[PDB]
Amino acid sequence: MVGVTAFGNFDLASLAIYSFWIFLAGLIYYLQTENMREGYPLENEDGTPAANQGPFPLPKPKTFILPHGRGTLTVPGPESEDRPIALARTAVSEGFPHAPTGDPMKDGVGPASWVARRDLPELDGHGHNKIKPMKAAAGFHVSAGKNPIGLPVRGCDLEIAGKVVDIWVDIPEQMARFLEVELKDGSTRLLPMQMVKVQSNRVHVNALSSDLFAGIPTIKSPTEVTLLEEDKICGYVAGGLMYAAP
Amino acid sequence: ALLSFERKYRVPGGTLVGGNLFDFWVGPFYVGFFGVATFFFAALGIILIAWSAVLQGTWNPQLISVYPPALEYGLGGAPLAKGGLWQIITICATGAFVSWALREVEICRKLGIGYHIPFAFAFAILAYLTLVLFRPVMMGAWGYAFPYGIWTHLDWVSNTGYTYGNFHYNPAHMIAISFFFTNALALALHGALVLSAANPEKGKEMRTPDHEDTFFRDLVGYSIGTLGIHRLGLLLSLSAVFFSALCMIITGTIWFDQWVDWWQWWVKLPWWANIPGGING
Amino acid sequence: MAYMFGIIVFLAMLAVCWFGFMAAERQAGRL
Amino acid sequence: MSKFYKIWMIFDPRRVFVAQGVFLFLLAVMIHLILLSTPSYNWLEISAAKYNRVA
Amino acid sequence: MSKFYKIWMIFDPRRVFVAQGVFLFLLAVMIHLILLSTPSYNWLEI
Amino acid sequence: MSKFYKIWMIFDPRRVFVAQGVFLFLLAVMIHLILLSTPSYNWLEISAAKYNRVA
Amino acid sequence: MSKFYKIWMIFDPRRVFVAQGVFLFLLAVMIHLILLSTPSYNWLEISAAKYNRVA
Amino acid sequence: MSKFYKIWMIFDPRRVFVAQGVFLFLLAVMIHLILLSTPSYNWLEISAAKYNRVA
Amino acid sequence: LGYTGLTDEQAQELHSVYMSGLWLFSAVAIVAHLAVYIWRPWF
Amino acid sequence: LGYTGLTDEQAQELHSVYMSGLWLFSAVAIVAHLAVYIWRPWF
Amino acid sequence: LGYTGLTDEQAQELHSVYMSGLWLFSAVAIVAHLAVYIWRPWF
Amino acid sequence: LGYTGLTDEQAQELHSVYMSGLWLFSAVAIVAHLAVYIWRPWF
Amino acid sequence: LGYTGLTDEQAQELHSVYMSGLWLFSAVAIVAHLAVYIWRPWF
Amino acid sequence: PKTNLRLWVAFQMMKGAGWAGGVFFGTLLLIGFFRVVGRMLPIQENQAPAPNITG
Amino acid sequence: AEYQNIFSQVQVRGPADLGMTEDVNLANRSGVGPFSTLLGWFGNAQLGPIYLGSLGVLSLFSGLMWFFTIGIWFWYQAGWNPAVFLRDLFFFSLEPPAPEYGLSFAAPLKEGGLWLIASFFMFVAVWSWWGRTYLRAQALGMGKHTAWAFLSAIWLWMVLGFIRPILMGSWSEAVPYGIFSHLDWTNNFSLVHGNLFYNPFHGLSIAFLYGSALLFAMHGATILAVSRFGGERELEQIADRGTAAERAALFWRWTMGFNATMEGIHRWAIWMAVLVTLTGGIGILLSGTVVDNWYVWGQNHGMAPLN
Ligand SMILES: CCCCCCCCCCCCCC(=O)OC[C@H](COP(=O)(O)OCC(O)COP(=O)(O)OC[C@@H](COC(=O)CCCCCCCCCCCCC)OC(=O)CCCCCCCCCCCCC)OC(=O)CCCCCCCCCCCCC
Ligand code: BCL
Ligand SMILES: CC[C@H]1c2cc3[nH]c4c(c3C)C(=O)[C@H](C(=O)OC)c4c3nc(cc4[nH]c(cc(n2)[C@@H]1C)c(C(C)=O)c4C)[C@@H](C)[C@@H]3CCC(=O)OC/C=C(\C)CCC[C@H](C)CCC[C@H](C)CCCC(C)C
Ligand SMILES: CC[C@H]1c2cc3[nH]c4c(c3C)C(=O)[C@H](C(=O)OC)c4c3nc(cc4[nH]c(cc(n2)[C@@H]1C)c(C(C)=O)c4C)[C@@H](C)[C@@H]3CCC(=O)OC/C=C(\C)CCC[C@H](C)CCC[C@H](C)CCCC(C)C
Ligand SMILES: CCCCCCCCCCCCCCCC(=O)OC[C@H](CO[C@H]1O[C@H](CS(=O)(=O)O)[C@@H](O)[C@H](O)[C@H]1O)OC(=O)CCCCCCCCCCCCCCC
Ligand SMILES: COC(C)(C)CCC/C(C)=C/C=C/C(C)=C/C=C/C(C)=C/C=C/C=C(C)/C=C/C=C(\C)CC/C=C(\C)CCC=C(C)C
Ligand SMILES: COC(C)(C)CCC/C(C)=C/C=C/C(C)=C/C=C/C(C)=C/C=C/C=C(C)/C=C/C=C(\C)CC/C=C(\C)CCC=C(C)C
Ligand SMILES: COC(C)(C)CCC/C(C)=C/C=C/C(C)=C/C=C/C(C)=C/C=C/C=C(C)/C=C/C=C(\C)CC/C=C(\C)CCC=C(C)C
Ligand SMILES: COC(C)(C)CCC/C(C)=C/C=C/C(C)=C/C=C/C(C)=C/C=C/C=C(C)/C=C/C=C(\C)CC/C=C(\C)CCC=C(C)C
Ligand SMILES: COC(C)(C)CCC/C(C)=C/C=C/C(C)=C/C=C/C(C)=C/C=C/C=C(C)/C=C/C=C(\C)CC/C=C(\C)CCC=C(C)C
Ligand SMILES: COC(C)(C)CCC/C(C)=C/C=C/C(C)=C/C=C/C(C)=C/C=C/C=C(C)/C=C/C=C(\C)CC/C=C(\C)CCC=C(C)C
Ligand SMILES: COC(C)(C)CCC/C(C)=C/C=C/C(C)=C/C=C/C(C)=C/C=C\C=C(C)\C=C\C=C(/C)CC/C=C(\C)CCC=C(C)C
Ligand SMILES: [Fe+3]
Repeated sequence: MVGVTAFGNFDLASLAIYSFWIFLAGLIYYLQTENMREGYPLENEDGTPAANQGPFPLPKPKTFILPHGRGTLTVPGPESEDRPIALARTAVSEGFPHAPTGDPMKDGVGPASWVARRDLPELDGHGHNKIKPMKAAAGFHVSAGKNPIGLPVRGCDLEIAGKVVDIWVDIPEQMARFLEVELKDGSTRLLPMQMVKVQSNRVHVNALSSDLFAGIPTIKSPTEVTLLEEDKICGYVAGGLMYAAP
Repeated sequence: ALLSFERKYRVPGGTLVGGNLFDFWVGPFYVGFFGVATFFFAALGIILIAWSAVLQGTWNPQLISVYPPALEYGLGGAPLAKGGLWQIITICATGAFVSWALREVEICRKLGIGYHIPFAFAFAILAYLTLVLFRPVMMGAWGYAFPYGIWTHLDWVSNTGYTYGNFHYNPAHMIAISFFFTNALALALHGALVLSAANPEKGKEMRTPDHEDTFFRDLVGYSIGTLGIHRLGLLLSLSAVFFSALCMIITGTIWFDQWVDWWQWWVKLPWWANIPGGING
Repeated sequence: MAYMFGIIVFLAMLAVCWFGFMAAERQAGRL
Repeated sequence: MSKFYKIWMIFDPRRVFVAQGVFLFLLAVMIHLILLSTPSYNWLEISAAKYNRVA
Repeated sequence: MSKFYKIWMIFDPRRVFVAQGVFLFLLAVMIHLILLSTPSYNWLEI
Repeated sequence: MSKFYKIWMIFDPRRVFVAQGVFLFLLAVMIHLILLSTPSYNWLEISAAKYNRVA
Repeated sequence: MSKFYKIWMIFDPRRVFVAQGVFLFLLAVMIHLILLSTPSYNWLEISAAKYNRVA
Repeated sequence: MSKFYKIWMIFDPRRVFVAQGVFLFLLAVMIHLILLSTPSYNWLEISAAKYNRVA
Repeated sequence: LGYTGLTDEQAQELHSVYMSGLWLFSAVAIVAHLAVYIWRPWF
Repeated sequence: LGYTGLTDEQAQELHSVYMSGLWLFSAVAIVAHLAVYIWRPWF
Repeated sequence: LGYTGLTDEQAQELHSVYMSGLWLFSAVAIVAHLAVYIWRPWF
Repeated sequence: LGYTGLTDEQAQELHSVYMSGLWLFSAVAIVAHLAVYIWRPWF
Repeated sequence: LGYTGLTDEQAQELHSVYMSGLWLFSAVAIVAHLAVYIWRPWF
Repeated sequence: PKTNLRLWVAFQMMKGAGWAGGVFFGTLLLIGFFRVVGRMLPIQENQAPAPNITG
Repeated sequence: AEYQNIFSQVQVRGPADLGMTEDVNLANRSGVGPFSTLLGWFGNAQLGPIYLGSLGVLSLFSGLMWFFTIGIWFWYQAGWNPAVFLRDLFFFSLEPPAPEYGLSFAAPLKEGGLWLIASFFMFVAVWSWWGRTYLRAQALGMGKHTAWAFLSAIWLWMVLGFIRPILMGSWSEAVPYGIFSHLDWTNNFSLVHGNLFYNPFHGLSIAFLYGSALLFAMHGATILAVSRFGGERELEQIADRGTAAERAALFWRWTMGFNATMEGIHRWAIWMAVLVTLTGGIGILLSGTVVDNWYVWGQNHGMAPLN
């Protein structure tokens, strides 16, 4: 087969490379349309369907079947915001920022944004509450690293906001997922574990000044946290990096 | 046009330079100060490549090649037709890549996410600057850099490698390859495992991360976990590029001979150098 | 002779820029 | 031509002037670098040959 | 002129002056480097 | 043969019309490139000889 | 012979028609390319010999 | 041919006119590049020879 | 209505217009082949 | 019709100042081309 | 019945449409082989 | 009917302008082919 | 318009401060160019 | 006073040019460090052949 | 400086976790192994349990025999001397049959017979591990993506050791078992075939290998950047999209003008990695069988300059 061409310089290695370019163009079209199952159709800033929807069409709907009886999800699908957004235009033209009309930390916009996730706990494979306070899962204990429970929690203003009273653990993943902080009114809040630094004598929360800890959205049950509650808490804390002023 | 969820995130601020002067979007693309800088350098570098194609006298994109100054020019300037265009395009590439990282830092600030992405990209920039800047400056000539050309930069890889024999014997090059192969293994596995849970057998419910843990423990007796795998994929990629840069910064600066001859230090350890038999006895 | 004719063309171009500029200023007074 | 002012009803001047600013600088820099690439028009070498400098 | 001052009602002068300082410095560096790359003007080759 | 029209009840006309359009273009472009690769059929080089256009 | 039709109750015709159509096209192309690369059956070279077209 | 206009009940004119514009441009560019690649038809070299602009 | 839910009358008309396109395209192709065969036979 | 929010008189205002800059910039450029052509003509 | 949810009568209809297409296609192939054999036998 | 939500009259309207474009473009392309064929026949 | 929130009088004042520095900076540059052109002319 | 406005514009520009100068000279010192280490190493003895055909 | 979530701050240890049952034949699953506090800083601490069963035993025994057959050849090449064995460990090599033997199984044990015996145990070990990777997914009701991904790596490995030697007509074309010797083979292969850089499928294979480091760096950094929103819990972000998935999508959309989803980025991931060894295997299968000098092939196909 060495040197054998059907025509021109077109040998069997030419046939291969040209066949691959056809396969690659087909695969890239498949990959991009798969990635249009969330967030499409595209919208104008007012919320109406944009006249330009781009070159790729929407894929045909697929249905995911959710475990533990929680129903089925079809994607793509009707995909409203399902909540108020406290933003106003800063320009009549498209493509400019929208400024917060009130307090963006509490209105939940920009880096403080949160999504209307399901107001139920995430479940493990057996169907237990995946995340629990560690006191509520008797075998668990801090097996290494500085145990934070009992440390004071310091804000970026360098003042003490509260103390750590429990760790909330991911049970199947066996990892620390939140610190529970007891404030100076004895009501608690959850802090995301990725937002805190467990120093030798303190927990430092670089996102929040010590006054902002009362604004952390509180959980409705003291023994579980819903996916909606997680998003509100995690969004609020991360919003502080932009919006916590000195 | 917006994603259906996008509007609530398009707030002002997070810009590092320029305030609101460039705090706007152009279609999907965020601009900002460094987006202006990025586009300028990108467009200039691309256009100087097309002009170099005119000077070279080819329009086949696979033959277009912008060579660095010859070794006679040292680290000084060269004529534009004879290495000076390469030098300006190298400035534009550096300006574009650095501006692109800094534009990513601004987008991280506006979305309130960690800085892991621009930090990871800075490793690629340092590997580039190792090959075009730091090592040529150590060796004393821009001509030790690689040419900007689709196939001609592979001639530079070949000619640079065979200057030291088989380049497989560079011990840091071996470590870099091990991370590159292991990263590609882990990306195949991670992609497949997540897809196998979200896309089970027909009619079954979506699997949980408990099934993901279970499959790999059943398969190999260990499971790094959802968080561990993303740490691993990041560090394997960054380690690969760190040891790649290391293998080249030593090549032609502290090591000059055939890399295969390096491994004799082990063979000639005096407690066994003279023992008869084997391959080296 | 494109030297001399070249000079003339450039001086002709500038007369159009003079027209257009004065025309812009003749607009710009809220005409 | 008397309605070309309506371009500012299509496009916001804050973006247009940024785009034009980069465009005009980019175009100018490429024409200078093209001429410096050309032996007939590289002014710094024309003066070196004129004044018997290093050429 | 007549109305060129209206540019300060389009673009925020505080931000423009900082951005113009960056431009003018880089332009100056660029031209010095163009000359340093040219043999008849490389003053640092003594 | 008469019921061939029921194919449009099996397959979506949009996906078929696109895929059939892509197919015929790549096929036609290949056959013209084969003939341009064939010296006895490259019409641009046949007529070059006929009219003595080269050297 | 007269009872094979139940095969369309086992296999989805859409997948079978896509799979068959791709298969038959690739087979046909493979055979023609084998013939074009065989000098005794390249019709473009047979005709160029017959009609003395090459010289 | 009485009913070809029904193609716009099938395909969205937005994507069709975009895809058709891109297709027609790339096809024209391909032909002009093929001609520029052909010595008997590179109109810039033809006129260079006819007016002895390189001789 | 199968797997696309066109009514049988939509299929019959869409086929009718498609087939008229197929004949029209292939008719031009037949003329192009006959022209090139008269010009330069490949058999 | 307006995508930018400028009223018609505002758009005429902005355009007439914009065109003043264009003609000014292009006048400066013609003098540069004239000087360069006097020094070293390209035709 | 079966796995596809196609009825027995639908399968039997579809089979006639497929098989007549198969016989049509293979008939043209037989003529194509016959002409090529008469032109240039491979045995 | 149809996938695009264009009504039949809207589809007839949009086709009539598309064909005005096609026939216009084709006429210019035809004249360009004649000119090159008169200048330099490829047959 | 009035995107920055400057008043027209504030803009007229600032533009003169800016323009005064522009002519000063360019005057210093001309002196530097004149010095270089005496020492090592480029034309 | 107008002088305070003169100095404020100067201060804004010196913020910009100061940062740009800090990156330029900071880069030049990083290049300087690699040049200093190049001088310490035996490279001029063992100087490698040129890897590019342009030399 | 803030916390980057690269190493854990606190470890918690619960009970041992036995994992999902589904249709797993639980008699074939071992006890749980010990916890590792070292691994717990970076990922999970728990070792084990592991599932064995029939394809497990077949694969582990054949894989042991492959490893043991090479080891004994290295001990023989060392002359049984434990010092020489450690001096020359990377220099030992079990070479395939010499070219004169072709594909015949008649080569002496020292001239290539042990390489065929070693290669047979490798064949059974790898292919039985593939079926094990398929069946472990089946027992849990999971998709077979991992088994079909592994088949792409087997394709390159089969081309290197089996298919191309058969198509070339000798076992001497196969790779030797040895650290430096498979590197010498890799270098010699490129020289014999006229610079493998000009093989276009080696070019593609490298593009996907670099792309895999590019894409896993992007994806790993993205998920850590949004991990403060629980973005590492990707299946719940697929089922119930949170702010983590939206911030991830808008970062890349605002950066480069397009973006993935939480499910769809793992399709980019699997294909970017799969295409490394798919295009690779083709590029090797063409080398010597269709092209014997890739640089000259490059010259005829407009990618190298003509002489
Ligand atoms: C060596 C191997 C390399 C190999 C290179 C790597 C190959 C492997 C990776 C493949 C990645 C595929 C990328 C993809 O999925 O694209 C579709 C997706 C869909 O986005 P969408 O949001 O759902 O829809 C589009 C639209 O709604 C977006 O909003 P809007 O309309 O308001 O603004 C438009 C955007 C950009 O859009 C476009 O440029 C037009 C559509 C481009 C489609 C590209 C693929 C199909 C056509 C390809 C042939 C088009 C031929 C004309 O924003 C702007 O336009 C603002 C101005 C900035 C952009 C200026 C661009 C100047 C022109 C430069 C040339 C661009 C050519 C595409 O995104 C886009 O359309 C925009 C993508 C922009 C970056 C693309 C970078 C990847 C390489 C180029 C495209 C892939 C083909 C190689
Ligand atoms: C002088 C050397 C030559 C050269 C010669 C070759 C040759 C020869 C080959 C490559 C191949 C590859 N080359 Mg090259 N290559 C050179 C230069 C380069 C450069 C460079 C910067 O210069 C780069 C980045 C590459 C990159 C690459 C990769 C893209 C590719 C291998 C993919 C892969 O995943 O393999 C690693 C993966 C595998 C080998 C698959 C393994 C799967 C099996 C099933 C695993 C079994 C495990 C076993 C049982 C052990 C189990 C232990 C457990 C603990 C139980 N080459 C030069 C030009 N290159 C390959 C290719 O595909 O070429 C197209 C190839 O064969
Ligand atoms: C460090 C680990 C890996 C890594 C990481 C990485 N790369 C990244 C990122 C990350 C985390 C980004 O955030 C960033 C990105 O946005 O990704 C989409 C990027 C990116 N990695 C890229 C490519 C890339 N990464 C590579 C490698 C890797 N990237 C590493 C292996 C490689 C190769 C060869 O190994 C390539 C080609 C881009 C897709 C993107 C950066 C885009 C960018 O800088 O955009 C601005 C600039 C332009 C649009 C064009 C500049 C044009 C120049 C001025 C002219 C051309 C000069 C050039 C030197 C010519 C070369 C010719 C070649 C033939 C030699
Ligand atoms: C798509 C391309 C990438 C790819 C993919 C890939 N590889 C894969 C997979 C995938 C998707 C798997 O599912 C599979 C796997 O299981 O991964 C965990 C595998 C795998 N990829 C592997 C390796 C590998 N992949 C590589 C590369 C690649 N893999 C590509 C980059 C490479 C190289 C060189 O680049 C290597 C070395 C393995 C980890 C695994 C296949 C395992 C296998 O087949 O093993 C056979 C051997 C054995 C089972 C046992 C060997 C001997 C042991 C010492 C056990 C002994 C036990 C005995 C009881 C002891 C008794 C002692 C007595 C003295 C008491
Ligand atoms: C108020 C401010 C006052 C400032 C006063 C003036 C200070 C001027 C001195 C600056 C000091 C530091 C200069 C660097 C070190 C040095 O001495 O170098 C001197 C050497 C000359 O070496 C020469 O000599 C070398 C030997 S030696 O070093 O002399 O021993 C030899 O190896 C080489 O070949 C030969 O060319 O030159 C360089 O190292 C080159 C500098 C390159 C900078 C521009 C790069 C453009 C090319 C493309 C790369 C783009 C990268 C883009 C990155 C963003
Ligand atoms: C490949 O080989 C070679 C390159 C050698 C040759 C072949 C290359 C090739 C195939 C070339 C093809 C070229 C083509 C397709 C060119 C097409 C050109 C066109 C269509 C140009 C159109 C220009 C239009 C312009 C400049 C319009 C400007 C409009 C203006 C200024 C006004 C805009 C309107 C308003 C302001 C009004 C707004 C209204 C309201 C109510 C607000
Ligand atoms: C009165 O109003 C004004 C006229 C001032 C403004 C009008 C309104 C307006 C907003 C105009 C906007 C114009 C724009 C957006 C212009 C943009 C111009 C650009 C992008 C210019 C870029 C120039 C880049 C240069 C000169 C780069 C030089 C780099 C050099 C010399 C290399 C060495 C430098 C360094 C190492 C430092 C920088 C870092 C790197 C990595 C290169
Ligand atoms: C490289 O080649 C070798 C050297 C290897 C030789 C062998 C190559 C080879 C194996 C070739 C095979 C060729 C084949 C299989 C060709 C097949 C061609 C076909 C099937 C062509 C079909 C054409 C159909 C056309 C053009 C139809 C157009 C229809 C139109 C425009 C109308 C569409 C209908 C409507 C608008 C109606 C819509 C209705 C409603 C109710 C809205
Ligand atoms: C190798 O290739 C070659 C380089 C040879 C290619 C050459 C061919 C080619 C593609 C050339 C292209 C050239 C082009 C497209 C040039 C176009 C230049 C333009 C459009 C220049 C425009 C200049 C406009 C200016 C300077 C405008 C200034 C405006 C000013 C100062 C006013 C700013 C605004 C205000 C003060 C606000 C006004 C009022 C209110 C109420 C806000
Ligand atoms: C290497 O191969 C060779 C180059 C040697 C051979 C290539 C052989 C080959 C495969 C050639 C292929 C040729 C083809 C497929 C040609 C196709 C040509 C076509 C389809 C041309 C169509 C042109 C259409 C035009 C210019 C349409 C214009 C439309 C306009 C102006 C706008 C109409 C729309 C409106 C006014 C909007 C109406 C809106 C409403 C709401 C009613
Ligand atoms: C590739 O091209 C080459 C590299 C070969 C050549 C470059 C070609 C090219 C495209 C060059 C382009 C150059 C341009 C467009 C330059 C533009 C420069 C401008 C617009 C400069 C304006 C400067 C304005 C200034 C400095 C204004 C300052 C105002 C101030 C500070 C306020 C008033 C205050 C004072 C007068 C007092 C200052 C205070 C103290 C304490 C002294
Ligand atoms: C401490 O001492 C002990 C003895 C206890 C242990 C010593 C352990 C030791 C030192 C092991 C050393 C192992 C080494 C260095 C292994 C190296 C392996 C490498 C680098 C392999 C590289 C590539 C291998 C490939 C591509 C193999 C492919 C094989 C295939 C596809 C199988 C094909 C099958 C055949 C040719 C056999 C056909 C036979 C029949 C009967 C049909
Ligand atoms: Fe992931």
